Amino acid sequence: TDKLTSLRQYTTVVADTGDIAAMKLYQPQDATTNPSLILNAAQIPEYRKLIDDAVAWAKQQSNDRAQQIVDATDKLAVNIGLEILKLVPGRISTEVDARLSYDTEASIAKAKRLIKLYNDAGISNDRILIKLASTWQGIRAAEQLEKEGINCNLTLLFSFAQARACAEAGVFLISPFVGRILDWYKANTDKKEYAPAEDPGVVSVSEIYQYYKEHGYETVVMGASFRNIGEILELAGCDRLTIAPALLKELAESEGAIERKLSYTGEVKARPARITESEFLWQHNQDPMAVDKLAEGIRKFAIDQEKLEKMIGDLL
Repeated sequence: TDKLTSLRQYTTVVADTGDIAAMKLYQPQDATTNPSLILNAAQIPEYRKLIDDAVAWAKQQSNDRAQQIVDATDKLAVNIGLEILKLVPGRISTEVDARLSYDTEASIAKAKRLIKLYNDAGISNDRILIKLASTWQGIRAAEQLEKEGINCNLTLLFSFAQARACAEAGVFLISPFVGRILDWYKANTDKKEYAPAEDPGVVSVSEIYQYYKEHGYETVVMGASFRNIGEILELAGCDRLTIAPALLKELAESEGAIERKLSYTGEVKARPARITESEFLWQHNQDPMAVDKLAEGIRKFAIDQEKLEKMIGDLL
């Protein structure tokens, strides 16, 4: 068979895009979006109706333009998620405003608002994952949300400290990045080419996976952000992997079966004491790449959020 089909034997395939066409072509179990993907999706002509529906709905909720822009922007993200849920049997990941990444309370409120919108459309919590940046504040928010029946997807995960903090908070799933880790090493280091097995991002995710399984953590490990299929294959065996359509297509067009790379066959070990904020901050900042990438990812997502609001604003 083809690589994609072979991959499904060991790993749950997830589509990383807000474009419904990809859902139809690859039949992923879940789908993930983020502020950038939503902004891109909004440019798709067929999605126009979704935007119009968002705006119309907003104006019916209040006569305050400020509120309308926010309502419209959230409704749009949810609307896109609604379309996707019609094509996937699993969950859709919708990200909270990244501008709230360092505010636990604002993040919890925003997460609940999105959940409210989904529920308003008849969708239950088991079909949604609220996505938040893995800052200490986002993790603290997630821990609270999970307790309230809201499952979260902790993204922009770069350092081991972030990985550990997430596992200890009992979050439903984490999206440790692979590609962006490689990017940082390509830009801030001598080595520009890496074999799959030595890819910093692959190593990162593999160590996270082993740590999670070794300690019996139930948190789903979903590798995200890919630069080539080599990284994907090297991670065959990971719980789930959310892949962009371009790479999904590459896997489907490549013949050949693949072997499982990630496994933990030992017995579960005792979990250590929980890491505190001070230790988390110390350890996270010991990692130059993680320091840069986490902050940068949040900035970019925030900008895309504003660009979306700009667009919506011109339609009110």
